[PDB]
Amino acid sequence: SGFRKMAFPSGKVEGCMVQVTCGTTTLNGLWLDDVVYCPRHVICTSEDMLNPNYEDLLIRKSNHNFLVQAGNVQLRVIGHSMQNCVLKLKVDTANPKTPKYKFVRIQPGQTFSVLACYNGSPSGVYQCAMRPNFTIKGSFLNGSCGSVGFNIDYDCVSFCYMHHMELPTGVHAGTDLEGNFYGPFVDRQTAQAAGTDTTITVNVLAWLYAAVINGDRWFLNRFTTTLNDFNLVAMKYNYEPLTQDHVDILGPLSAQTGIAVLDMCASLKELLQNGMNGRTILGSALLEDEFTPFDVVRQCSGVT
Amino acid sequence: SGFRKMAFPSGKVEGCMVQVTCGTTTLNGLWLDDVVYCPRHVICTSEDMLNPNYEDLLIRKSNHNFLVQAGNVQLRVIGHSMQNCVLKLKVDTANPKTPKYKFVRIQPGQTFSVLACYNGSPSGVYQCAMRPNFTIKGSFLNGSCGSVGFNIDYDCVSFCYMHHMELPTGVHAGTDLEGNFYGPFVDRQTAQAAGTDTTITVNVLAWLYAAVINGDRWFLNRFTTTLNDFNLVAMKYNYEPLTQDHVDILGPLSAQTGIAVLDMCASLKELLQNGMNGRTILGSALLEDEFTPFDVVRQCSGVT
Ligand SMILES: *CC(=O)N(c1ccccc1)[C@H]1C=CS(=O)(=O)C1
Ligand SMILES: *CC(=O)N(c1ccccc1)[C@H]1C=CS(=O)(=O)C1
Repeated sequence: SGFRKMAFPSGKVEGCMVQVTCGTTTLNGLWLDDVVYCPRHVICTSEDMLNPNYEDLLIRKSNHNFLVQAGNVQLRVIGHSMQNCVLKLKVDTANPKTPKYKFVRIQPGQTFSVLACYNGSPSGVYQCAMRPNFTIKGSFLNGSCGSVGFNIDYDCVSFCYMHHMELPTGVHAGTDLEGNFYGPFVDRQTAQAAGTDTTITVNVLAWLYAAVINGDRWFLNRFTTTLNDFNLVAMKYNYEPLTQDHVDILGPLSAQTGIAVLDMCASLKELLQNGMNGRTILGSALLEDEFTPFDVVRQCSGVT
Repeated sequence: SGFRKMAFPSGKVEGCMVQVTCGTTTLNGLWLDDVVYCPRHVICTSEDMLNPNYEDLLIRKSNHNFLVQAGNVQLRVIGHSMQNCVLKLKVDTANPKTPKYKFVRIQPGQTFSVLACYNGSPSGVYQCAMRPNFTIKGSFLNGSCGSVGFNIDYDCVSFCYMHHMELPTGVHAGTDLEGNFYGPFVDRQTAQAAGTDTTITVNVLAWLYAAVINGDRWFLNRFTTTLNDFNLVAMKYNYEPLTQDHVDILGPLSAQTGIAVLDMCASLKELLQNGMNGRTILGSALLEDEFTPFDVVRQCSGVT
């Protein structure tokens, strides 16, 4: 019993974290097979970052300008290419610690673990979601760029995020591992505001299901609702609209707890309209939206 | 910027997690050098757990009754001893992945990362504190025992906790790695209630310092207080009394933010007496007490 905000073990990803230096700039890189992936702004000064032309800046760079250090041993760079907003550095040695891995572009609402790294040395690990405004609420200082987001399916590391920007509001933007940014963000120090940070309605329902299971049941009510009725309340409270797809995904938890998805929606509705009244659900004073249905099932069944 | 509940990388500890089977019982073990550490209740059925005499139960066991599996390779057991509430299984092979390590008995209020394991396979990792009632608020199912708590100082893993019991209230009890339980708990399925779960006042102040730094400042006030005055409020609200030692420890954060420890105490006092008024500090609707002063400094300076 007990429900915690829980990250995948980072061991498999600690073994891929290297230091990438280009001139004065030193951020983190991901060494998989004979390729090291890092943010392309490694080639930039903080002065370049106001309006960089990466194609032009890159012409001036050579294989030998990119210094890749894995622990206290340097890797020889035998090729470099720009894909979108990441560089791919081909090294002469394949990473002996390369796990099974895929690159996956995640959807908003999806969760992943982040290994925070400075100088290719991991500092800590926490769990995150891709917000519906394509930001993430991270913890990232200077030198934390090229830190990666991942999920783990038994032995296979699916990489979903590489860290790039901190918006003036202190929320975080970044790319998949094909270097395509999540949302309309660009590796440029410009006016970049995030849209409405809406609550991930399905994840809140999952997390309510997790509470019931883990003993916290005060918030169960006699009422039910419809999708259309519940959504009018969701809209008002800047909650993501709930679809039949979201309901289907909550079926397992529905079945396990024998509480209908729409009964639990009616529970949430009342929590939105009436608040918590100074009470707590799973040691939290607000409605947590960074646990997927899949995250609850996993933690409540104990998958390794 | 941004402040997250952050665990140490678990890589160094993933490499010490093995499966320990004795008869039908299979929990997790910690393989360091040529010794595998596990909870002594591995020798028990769930029927033994009502009133076990471990000395007597252990006489019936031999080196060959203890089956230790590291991945898909079995380790040969050449000796076994009981220390307090843990078994130490001497194996013929030393763990090639043994990091630098110490065993440390932590104090209440101190934080540590937990790698949750089932069948010696890590499932996830989260950050915890030793509560002032010598419980921890974990996430642990059946087979999660012998999961370990640790801190990491650069390369040295200090192990502070091995998981043993879930109290009828769904909070968790366990030992240091010398097998001595935190608090008055015993590896016996008996009436065991936790005492008053008080709030770790120093950690709340640290976490308030973390907020100020990270942009959240609404809760700063014009008022200051004394230690004796603040403590009368702490007592009322079941908060741990603040000492000159706690103040001294908050000096670095005091100095960095140029907010006096007693000014910040006056800030907290008002939050206790007036609540948050539907507002949030670092994305949390209540006062978080599972970040040490040291945890804030580390995350706000980016130690690896
Ligand atoms: C993204 C990041 O953390 N860094 C950065 C800053 C400007 C341009 C590229 C990368 C830091 C990486 C190391 S640093 O101290 O040079 C700045
Ligand atoms: C502590 C724990 O998780 N387990 C346990 C239960 C009873 C006695 C000793 C250990 C589980 C370990 C594997 S299990 O399924 O046999 C029970």
